[PDB]
Amino acid sequence: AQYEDGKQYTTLEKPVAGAPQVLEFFSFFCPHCYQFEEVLHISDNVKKKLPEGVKMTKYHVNFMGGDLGKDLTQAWAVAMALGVEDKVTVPLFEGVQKTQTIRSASDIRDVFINAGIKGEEYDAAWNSFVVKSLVAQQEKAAADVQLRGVPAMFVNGKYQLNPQGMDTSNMDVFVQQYADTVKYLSEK
Repeated sequence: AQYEDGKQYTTLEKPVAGAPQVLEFFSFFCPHCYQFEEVLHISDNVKKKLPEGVKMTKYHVNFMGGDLGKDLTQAWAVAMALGVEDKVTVPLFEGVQKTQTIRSASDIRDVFINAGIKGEEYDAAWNSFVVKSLVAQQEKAAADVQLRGVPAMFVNGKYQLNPQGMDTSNMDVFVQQYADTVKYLSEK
């Protein structure tokens, strides 16, 4: 076949019922995740090829960067609750991996303040129980699928993208192959 289990995707022998349709995992400490966001715009190009009415979910993970890693998962929860993912994703990536000016919870907060979210609003979000269960959702989803690596995308809780098995000579061709794979998996 043109798409084969173990080539552009692997199959979870333990499928995850009730999973989000297109589920993506990342870490602000993850160097391929940086590329996926800044250079490749994976999430966006995937969306552009998905049938519409499909929900796209993206979660942060704890297993990179120790204490800060966890802070970042709570911060991403704050971003999702406030709907400000598109405003903080890039300065969080660059603050962690490019400029190294993110070293504490307080530096993460600065990014949100500079992106124009208000102090009182961030801190209430940060400390709110809605954020707590959003943190719980992120951990549970990662836990459900045996996650030890990022970036990672899962389709319908049964299929996992396999980017090592695609061409990387050309960045644009890579993305398009990636997105077409998701679209195929979507229709399966």
